[PDB]
Amino acid sequence: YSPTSPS
Amino acid sequence: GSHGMADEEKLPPGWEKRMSRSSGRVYYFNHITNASQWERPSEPARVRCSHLLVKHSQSRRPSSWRQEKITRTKEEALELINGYIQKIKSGEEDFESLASQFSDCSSAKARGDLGAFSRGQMQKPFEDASFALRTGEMSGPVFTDSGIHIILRTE
Repeated sequence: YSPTSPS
Repeated sequence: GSHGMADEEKLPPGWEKRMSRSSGRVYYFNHITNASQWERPSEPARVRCSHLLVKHSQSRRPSSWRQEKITRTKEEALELINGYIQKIKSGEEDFESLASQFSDCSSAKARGDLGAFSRGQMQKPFEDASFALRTGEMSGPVFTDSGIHIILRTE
């Protein structure tokens, strides 16, 4: 899981 | 950390620093709740949460079976989850409304509310994310055997 930037 | 780099942090348990592929700007990720935030972030006995569940199948039953209600893939489910997160963070949609509208959990009827619970009741990944969230905070995509969730701690 590669995380997504906050915005 | 290394001689040729700036030193750093705390990052309470569960947090780690990362970089935006887009802007090169640093951000923080919690690997328990899977939430991402720009601000450096820097447990309780019971918590109350609401959630939005998006189911997916990977089943592949024989021809004789009736068509299954859930036919989307995990990838498609994650895309829907990420879109909801973006709309909620952008203030475009309210968590409760989206939960009531799209959650595949029976709790959609109660605006996503699951009530107050303690450790030992919910599926571990869900439980760990819920207790790691601060009141009023939302998780990132959380995976359990039920599907993919977006969790909002309300208490």
